[PDB]
Formats: sequence, C-alpha cells, structure tokens
Amino acid sequence: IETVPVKLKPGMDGPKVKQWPLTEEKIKALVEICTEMEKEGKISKIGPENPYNTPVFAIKKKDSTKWRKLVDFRELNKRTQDFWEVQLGIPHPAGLKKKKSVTVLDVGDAYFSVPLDEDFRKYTAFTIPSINNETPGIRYQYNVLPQGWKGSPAIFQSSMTKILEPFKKQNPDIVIYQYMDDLYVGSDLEIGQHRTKIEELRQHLLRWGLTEPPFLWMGYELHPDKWTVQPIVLPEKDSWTVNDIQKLVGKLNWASQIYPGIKVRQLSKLLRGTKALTEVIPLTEEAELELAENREILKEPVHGVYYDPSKDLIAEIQKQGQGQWTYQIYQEPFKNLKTGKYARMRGAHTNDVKQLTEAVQKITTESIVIWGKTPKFKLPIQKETWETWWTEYWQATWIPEWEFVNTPPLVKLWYQ
Amino acid sequence: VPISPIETVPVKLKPGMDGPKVKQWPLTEEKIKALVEICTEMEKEGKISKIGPENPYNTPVFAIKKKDSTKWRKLVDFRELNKRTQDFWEVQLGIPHPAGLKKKKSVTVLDVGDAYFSVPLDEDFRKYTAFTIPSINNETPGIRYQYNVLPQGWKGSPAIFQSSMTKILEPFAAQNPDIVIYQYMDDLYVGSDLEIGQHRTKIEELRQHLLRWGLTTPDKKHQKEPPFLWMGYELHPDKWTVQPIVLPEKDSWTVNDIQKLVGKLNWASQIYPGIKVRQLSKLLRGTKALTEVIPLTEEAELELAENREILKEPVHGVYYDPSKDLIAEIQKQGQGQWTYQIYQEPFKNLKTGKYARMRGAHTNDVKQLTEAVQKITTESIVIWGKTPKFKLPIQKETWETWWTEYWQATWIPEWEFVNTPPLVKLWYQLEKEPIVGAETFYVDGAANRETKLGKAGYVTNKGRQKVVPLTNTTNQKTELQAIYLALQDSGLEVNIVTDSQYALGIIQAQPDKSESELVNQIIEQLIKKEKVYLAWVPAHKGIGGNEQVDKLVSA
Ligand SMILES: CCOC(=O)c1cnn2cccc(C#CC3CC3)c12
Repeated sequence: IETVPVKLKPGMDGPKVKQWPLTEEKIKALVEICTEMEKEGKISKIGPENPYNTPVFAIKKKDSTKWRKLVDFRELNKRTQDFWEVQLGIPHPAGLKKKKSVTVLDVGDAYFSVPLDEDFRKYTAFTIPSINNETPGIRYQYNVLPQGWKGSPAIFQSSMTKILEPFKKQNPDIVIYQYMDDLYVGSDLEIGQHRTKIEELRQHLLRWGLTEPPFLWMGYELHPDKWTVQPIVLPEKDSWTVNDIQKLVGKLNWASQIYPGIKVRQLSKLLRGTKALTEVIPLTEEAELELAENREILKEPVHGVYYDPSKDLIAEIQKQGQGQWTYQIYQEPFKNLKTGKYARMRGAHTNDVKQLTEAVQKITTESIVIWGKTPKFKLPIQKETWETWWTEYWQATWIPEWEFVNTPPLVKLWYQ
Repeated sequence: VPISPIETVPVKLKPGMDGPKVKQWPLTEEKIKALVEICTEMEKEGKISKIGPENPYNTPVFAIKKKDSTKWRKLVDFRELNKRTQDFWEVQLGIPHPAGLKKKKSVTVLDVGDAYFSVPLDEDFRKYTAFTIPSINNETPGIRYQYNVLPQGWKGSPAIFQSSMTKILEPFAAQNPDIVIYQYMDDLYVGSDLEIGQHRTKIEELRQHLLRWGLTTPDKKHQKEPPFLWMGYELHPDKWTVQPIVLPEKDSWTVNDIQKLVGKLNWASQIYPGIKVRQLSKLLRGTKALTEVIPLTEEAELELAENREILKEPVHGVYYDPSKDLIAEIQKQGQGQWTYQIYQEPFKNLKTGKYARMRGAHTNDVKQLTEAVQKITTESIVIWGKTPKFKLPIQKETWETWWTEYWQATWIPEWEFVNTPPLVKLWYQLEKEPIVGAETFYVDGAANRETKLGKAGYVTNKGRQKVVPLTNTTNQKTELQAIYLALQDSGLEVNIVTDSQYALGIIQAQPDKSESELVNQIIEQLIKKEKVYLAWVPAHKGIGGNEQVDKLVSA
C-alpha cells in the first residue's frame, strides 16, 4: 500500500465548516473514541496552522450500547476530485432492486488499515468541542482512510474486490454493491440460512483484518421485493356526496398533470347547482362512464419517465398523521421514479422529528439500492427544529442533503 | 537551570502571494531615538535580530506616546502582512458564559503577559516580519530588524500563543484533576474546590511548571480579585452579573444614540428578566444615515420606562451546579416578544434572555414558542452541555392538538405546563369533515388587473348570496374578502367552498395574527365560530356554486 494520489477539485479550498454544539454525553464518548483512535495511529493531533474543519458527532445505533463516531464529510465530499481514474462509477447493480433479501454491512472499519495521502490529511481536520468553551477544542486529522469520505470506498475499491473474489466466484447469483461505508448483499433463500451464509462473507474480513476485536456484528436486513408502490387510486362508493365529488374532481384535476387522458367534464356536471356539501348526489351513467376511463388510465405507468444519472434526485415527504408518511422520488416534476408510504415507525409515536428522521434514512437507503445515489430532500419542518434534533435520532453512516418546505402543500390529500 | 524549548508552529504565506514590501514612513528624531532604544533592548532579550540588506521585505513601524508616562511605545503595522498570511484555526472565537462556570471555592488569576513575546516564531517565517527604523536625516540606511518571537499584532500570534500555552498546561491539568484552568489572552484562571491552603500551594506548583519554559508570572498579590472585569461581566466568587449599565436619558435621540441603546440593552437581557427592545429597534430601517436624528415613538418611551424598573435594582445570577436539574421558563410578552429564565432552584437565576419573532407575513404563538424552545435548547447545550427541562405557558392538551394536526413535523423536548398568563392557546381549529346541517357558502373573488376594480361574494345552498364591488384590489385580495363575507354572514357552523389556493395556503398555516388586516379580520371571524369546514375545489372547471359565483364575481 502506502500510495494514494488524491487531491482537491481545481479551484476549491478545503472545508471550513463550523462544529455545532454537542451534549456532554457525546463529547465524552468522542473523547474516549478519539483517544483510542490516536493510540492506534488512526488520527493525530494538529496545530493552529490547519484552518480546515469538518463537523463531528456521536451516533448510538440501537444495535449496540456503545457510541459511534460520525464525521459529516458532506462539504469535503463535494470538494474532492471525482474518482474516475479508478472507475467511472461501477455500473449500479440493477439486480439489487430485484432481490428479496438485501442486507447491509458496515465495512467501514476495513478502511482504517489503508493509509491516507500525507498532503491530503489536512483537509480531514475535525474538532471535538468543549462545553461552554472552557477549553480549546481538541483537534485531530485523519491518517488513514476516514469513515464517511467519498475517497475511502474509491481508494479501497482495489482491495475490496480482492477480499470478495473468492466469495463472488463461490456464488455468482449473489450481487455485491458498495456505497460509502456500507456493503449491500442480496440473496434469495431462507432467512435462517441467510444469516449463516452472510456470516460466511463476514468472516472474510476477519481473516483479512488480522493480518474486543473490531469487526461486524449486525446486519440491517431489507426486502426490496416487498416494498411499497403507490399508484393513484380513486374511491369506490355506492352513494357520493357533493363533498365527495369535489375531492374526487380535485384529485383527478391534480392527476391530469401526470396523466393526459384524465377528463373531469362529466363529473363536474354532477355539481350543477349550489347544493349542501353533505347532500348525496346520484351519479349519472355519463359521469360514471368518465370515472371508469380515468380509473383505467391510472392503472398504466407514467408516460415518458426515465432516470438520468446526471441530474439530482429529489425526495419530498408529507406528514399524514398517526405515524403515516408519504414520499415521492423524482427528478422532473410529475415524473415520479418511486412513491411510497410508511405506516409505523420505531417508537416515536409521540415524537414527530424522530419519525421524519428515520423516514429520511429509509428513503435514502432505498435510493442507494435503486440508483446508488442519495437524493436531495424537501422536509416538512422548520429549519431550526430539524437542525436542533435530527442528530439525536440519526443512525446511518452517510448524510444526505435537504431543504425545508415552509408552505403547506395542497397535494397532501391526493397522496393520502 | 535549562529551559524547555517551545516547539515552533510551521507558518506559510497564502498561496501565490508574497511577503509585504510597504515602505517606511519618516519619523521625527525623538521618535527614531525612542525606537532605537526600544529595539536595542528587545534585541538584547532575543525578541528581534538585526538583518542584512538581503532581506527584501518591510513592514512600517511607528512610535506612539504612552499615556502619562513619557516613555514611548513601539508599534508595527502588520496589516499588509496579515492580508498575505495563511488562515489559522482561531480558537478564541467563543468565550465562556458565566452561567456555565461550575461552583468553585477559590479562584486565582495569573497574568502571563510576558509570555506573548516569549513564544518563538517559525524560523522560515521571520524573514517576512522585517521592518526598518529610518535613520536621522536619512543619511544612513535604516537599521533592519526581523522578529524571532510572535509579534504583537500579527494575524497568527493569538492562535499560536494559545496552542503553545495549551501544550504546556496539559501535563499539569492531567496530573491535577482537582484543578480547573481556563486560558484567555495573557490571563490564566485557576480555580479549585478544595481548601485555600492547598490552593496557593498548587498555584505555586503551576508557577514552577511555567518557569521551565521561561514564563514568569507575578508573585505578589494580584490586583484582580473577585469580582473580575472580564468581557463585560462581574465575576464575584458566588454570583455573577453584567457590568452595571446606567443607560442614560436623552431629549433628542438619534441613530447612533439608539444603536448605543440597542446594543447595551441586549447585553443586559442575559441576567435582567423581562427586557424589551423591539419598539426601540423598530426605529432602525432603511439606510444607515448618521446625519438623521429620527424622532421618537410614544410606544418606545413607555417601554423604555419599563426597562428602568428592571435596571434600577442590581440582579445577580448564580453558578452552575451539575447535581441539580436545569430548568427553563418562558413567558409571552406580546407583539412577538418572549422572555426566558434558566435556573436550578427557585428565586435565583443562572441567566435570563429574550427571543424575537422572525419577520414573517403570518404567524401564531405556538410556532413562536416552539422556535424559542429550540433557541434556548441550542444555547443551553453550548453553556451547560445539556437540554434543560422546560416550564411552558401552554396546556398539555393544547400542544397535543397542535402537533398532531399541524402539517409540519414539530417537537419540543421534555416540558411541563406552568399556569402563568398569558396562556398560549389555539384560537380556532378547522373541521376535518363537512358539517351536517350547516349552510354551505360557495365563495369567489375576481379583480380587473387593469383598473384594480374587483368583486367578491358568495352563494349558499339556502339561496343566500352577496356580491360586493371593490376598488383598489387584486385577485388575491378579493379571494380573501369573499371568505370574510361568508364568515361574517353565516351562523355558528358553516361550510365554505373556495377555489383560492392562495387563501388555503394562509389558513392551513393556521395563523392567529397577520400583517394583512384582511387576514386578521378573517381570524377574528374564525375565533367566533363553533365549527368551520374549509373545502377547496379547482377553478374554471364548471363546478356549480363555484362556477355560478365565478360569473357573478367576474361580471
Ligand atoms: C477556573 C475558572 O474559574 C471558574 O470556573 C469559576 C468558578 N467560580 N468562579 C467565580 C468567579 C470567576 C470564575 C472564573 C473564571 C474564568 C473567566 C472564566 C469562576
């Protein structure tokens, strides 16, 4: 090893991101974690001649009662060169999203064995803050490949394919994808045998690692072949009220921006007068006709929709109440690439931000499996509330980008 | 006794730029004679060194008379070199807040002012600190000098000094956990929770530890005992407060006279409860004209007169006790004003403060209370490293109805209700379903964009209708007026059908106060109602009621 030619993008300076406040418990955990990391040579203290900074915090995944160090490398990742000299982006395995049992592994600890470019280390600087600014922030810079940096999987890509060559040859039905610090492994067999043959993949890194023991203990198991698809569905009733027909006409009007043949002329005809909202209106068979074509039109996929890897993915989320959350992933308005709903969230029946937070994580994971790219989020929450609390509930080792929606969308009811 | 060497910090210039070459200004003979005397003593102390003519860099030097004392003072204008020096990690960006200082029994301040000019400078960077003492009558070349230590006024000196001082103080703090040390400029704040006899002994130990690196601090009794004058506060041994601010009275307040006020009141609001400054800060909009003596507002003097009842008697804060819970109370003060107190036991506060509502079009008290909670939460994590427990003037059931029906995700940390009016409440709540037996009002508005003439009105299921002609209006204004007429003319329960996405967007934001008088009037109508169901339909779609009132309104 001992060679990693890596630099910054031409015309861009290193990250100078301010460290946000941390609770006492997280500062102590980071101090313990970093003290040990410094002894293992992973990080070294630095002086004031390093002006760069990247924020850090602590993450306690429910799987373990120990804290994990999360470095928010979002700004750094934008400023490092794109690693096409290694690979022009390995073709995203479309078989991943066609799999029944995909499991994720945290192979991030494997990055710590490969050293980092001596001229690049200054850009990975981070600060452990102190409470009340009573002492200067403890400053470190990484010496080996950092967890969360874009360059870490790209550099380790030469070594990662060698540890997996025997397993890939032993089972060509299994497709492996890597995103940042995660290994996405898919299989199509029973769950009891799934966890055992995943442990077979798990023991390849231990034999390579030895060349408490730091390796893999948990696997978040997904089933992307049992995921949510949300087509536009219309109500089926025997009696319709004026209000019922108003909402239907509004929904069909909205869906006419996505589907062309949607017609509402005969249903608006039913609202011929000034009736009370709860009054039952009989459906004329000419309007019942029109409702039938619209229903069949909504059965077919959206016309002229495609994925473009050059454009950004946008994820919008709506709060539907009682733990229900709807979302859409798209690049061009009304050209959705995926829609879904989340009914129940881990606890958080009294906490809206925890629900939204892990909804963002699930949507990102789904986006990684389908496209190998994280989307840009539009969040239904005041910026100050989200920014205060999302780190308390975060779990994933990556972090997406997000904006904040401050005007209540009218289309909330149409996705409900 | 050998002195341990302070390891140097490698410093470089900005990429592409060179060092400074600003020439030397002519000085009088007494100024030149004073600089030569100063620079001779500094050279004997190793701070600077004479350099040959091969150094092509220069930084202007000056001599300023010290106050009272006839002895001159030396000053280098490193402004041009600071523009070409690399960026540093500025570590003194944030200063501690007194409310976060833990309770200590004895505190001692050590002055290390000599150490600033005793920290070596990077050997490869001294060539850029060159300066010239102009000779008498300019008949010989100036005496050339370069700095060997951190120069007073250089960009990197404050950061390198603290970093160098931190590395020195690390072994002592590690081997003395009963000692808490805080560094700031040339001052060392050393406190402990033990008996005074063991305090001055460990204080003396710190002196010998500093002597190993050649840093000597005064031994005689310092002239700075509690309370201290540090960053605008008064640090008594048991309590803290701001430095007393006798805010003055004035006949004609101007722009700079109220900005002196605005700054000084916000400083006092961290310990003085109930400080309000908005009506005074309302007198600052537009350009910053220093030749404008703006008249005063009547609603700014009566609120001024309220700031005096708090600033008359001295109020103190206590120090942080980590063994007791941290509490934060909030009160609504009106017109977007919120005040808070953070405390651990009744009657005595650690600190106070205020929150000002964000400049927006529509708002309500629940949103404002939420944002204030997030603010107090972020400030508490800074100062104490934990979120406090909240006492809020809002019922548990009110908050539950708000967050479960609000379209945004929202959350506040652990909190309890405190019955201290004015209470934050929900003034209205719309229905989720149409109301049976309630009259249905179909509303619409329309304006002529050319003549600003429009109409607004409604048609109901009982044959009630109304159309009012309007002048100096817009499409958005008539849509809101229509809804207002329907509320004004209906019974206690009413269904309202509108096509205005504009109006829905406002109402679904659930404001209780608006900058628009038309929205505020709607709000006052909603408050009087029992049940209000607001339904939306798309426009220009032949929807009866809506279509039959769209024609009457756009006639
Ligand atoms: C060792 C720092 O001292 C304390 O932590 C402390 C405790 N109680 N107490 C009372 C008065 C003044 C200080 C102070 C200070 C430094 C300027 C921040 C103080």
